Amino acid sequence: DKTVRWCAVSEHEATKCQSFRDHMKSVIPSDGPSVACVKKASYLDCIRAIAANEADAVTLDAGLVYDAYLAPNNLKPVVAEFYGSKEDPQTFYYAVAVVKKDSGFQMNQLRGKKSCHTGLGASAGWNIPIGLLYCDLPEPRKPLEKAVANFFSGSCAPCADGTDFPQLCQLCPGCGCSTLNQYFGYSGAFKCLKDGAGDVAFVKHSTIFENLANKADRDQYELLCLDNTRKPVDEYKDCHLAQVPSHTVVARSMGGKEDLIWELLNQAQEHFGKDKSKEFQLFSSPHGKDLLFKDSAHGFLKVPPRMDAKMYLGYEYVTAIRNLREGTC
Ligand SMILES: [Fe+3]
Ligand SMILES: [K+]
Repeated sequence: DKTVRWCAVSEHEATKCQSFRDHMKSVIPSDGPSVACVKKASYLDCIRAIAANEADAVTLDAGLVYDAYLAPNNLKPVVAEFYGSKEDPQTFYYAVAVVKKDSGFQMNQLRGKKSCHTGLGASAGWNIPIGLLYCDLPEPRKPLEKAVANFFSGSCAPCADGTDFPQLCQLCPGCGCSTLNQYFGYSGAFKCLKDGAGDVAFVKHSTIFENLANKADRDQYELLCLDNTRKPVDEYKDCHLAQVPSHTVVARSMGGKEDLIWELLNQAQEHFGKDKSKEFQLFSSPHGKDLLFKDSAHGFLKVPPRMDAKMYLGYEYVTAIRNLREGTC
């Protein structure tokens, strides 16, 4: 069934990808689907490679999946991740704003604070939180990047150009767009909050649970709700900024090997899915969190035939992005 050149971003993913290829080869029959690893510096390069036919697949955050659709790459979502459980799969998750208990400020008081973002253009770490604070931001608001750097008093927005918007890398100099940046991603934005570099971390509802196994430690943290109040991390369903589409694997539209990508992932979630193997795991890793696929994922679901990004993502979230990228006050 040929090979799916998987795009790994940086060395940790590269390692897990190499492990993914070995283990798959050790079980799936010589005729089945195999995996190859193409290592890139950022998801941006991953998107260029796939569109150039030097790679075939990569998993992306909804917001990045939207971007991958715009020309001249026009990549399509082919396999989505689902969370929660296999019995009740959820193809969405909750963006939340985590903070340290007794920090003393609600949502309408973020101005002047320090922000820890998962990454620029990501749903929970950027599109959702910045969309909601769009008008609180100082004018001019365009370019957005600079208005955000001005609203807060120091941030970490991975993938942002540190040369044009220095304050966006104040909490993580260089704004590295990969695990090389320790404050990159969910658990990265959380560590930025925990080490005390920032005051708030825009991540997902499961992030803190992936980092603090003891409730005692977690009680020293809270969520900022939309009604300008705070609630425990356990109460995200009623204290989140928004609900968003699940991360999804994207591929080319022509000669995209979507059937093979899915066949590879479906067989892979049976062999190495949640609690399935003692040799290898798809949704966890000894080299780091959320490498290739997010840790909170429980499996995969095949995206309907020929579906494009707009359709998959859905109108509500597409609008949310269009509004943030346009919108007025
Ligand atoms: Fe995300
Ligand atoms: K500022």
